[PDB]
Amino acid sequence: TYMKIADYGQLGEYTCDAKCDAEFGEPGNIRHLEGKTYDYRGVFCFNRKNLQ
Amino acid sequence: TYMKIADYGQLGEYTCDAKCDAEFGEPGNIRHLEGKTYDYRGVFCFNRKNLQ
Amino acid sequence: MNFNVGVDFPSFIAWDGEESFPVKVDGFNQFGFTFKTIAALTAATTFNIFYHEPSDADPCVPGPAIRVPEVPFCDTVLLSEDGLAAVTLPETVTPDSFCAGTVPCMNGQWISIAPATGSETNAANVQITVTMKGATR
Amino acid sequence: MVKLNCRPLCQAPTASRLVSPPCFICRG
Repeated sequence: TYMKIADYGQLGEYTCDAKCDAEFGEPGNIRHLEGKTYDYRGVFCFNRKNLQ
Repeated sequence: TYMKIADYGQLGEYTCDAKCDAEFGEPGNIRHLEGKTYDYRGVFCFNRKNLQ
Repeated sequence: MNFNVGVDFPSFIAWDGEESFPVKVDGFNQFGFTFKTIAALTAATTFNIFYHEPSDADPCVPGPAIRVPEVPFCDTVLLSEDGLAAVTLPETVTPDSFCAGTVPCMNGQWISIAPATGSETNAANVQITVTMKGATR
Repeated sequence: MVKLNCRPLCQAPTASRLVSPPCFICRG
């Protein structure tokens, strides 16, 4: 498993002067993904009489 | 505020020699410009315990 | 202090008691079921599992319902005589409790549950939901 | 205060022609 950044997003804006205030903007997003592994197997027979 | 120059003059005529009287074509022009600067404000909190 | 656990293991409705709903699994890797009895049953209720494939018309709409086979582990001796996985909620289950379940090997893209014939009138009093695990894509 | 954070599940292809400057033509 691991982390991923969706998008930073906007955080602020061009306000006008003479205003003791601000804005919250928009937070980002941090997804947490994961993955699995896989197997790969096989078998084979014989007769042990042709193997001699 | 700063200083613009529009254009230069026209005085410099190649008038004849019999005329004992010069002239003034076009003195010129200078401008005076202005301008403000903009700002960028923002704010955000966190939940003291939900962040720690 | 509950988290936004909607994301990070969401869930969906699989069997309302009257109809099934194929649900996608591609976005995640692991998943399981959840069974809920709304009233006291009368007999053990058998449900066949089915998986679907993306219909050739639209690569993200489920096709028909192919029945997933059954996989025996080490001490499974029942084998359900058919090798086609199905789950039977036993009789005498209190209607204030739940039970888990899953298939250990997946196949396809969509999962659906359908009550086996004969025991479908008690299915009208059961609700089956499905939960996933961490996101692959 | 409830807040959603939603996401799709089906991806779509992204095909687009790769047009290029055609055979050179003369203005005349």
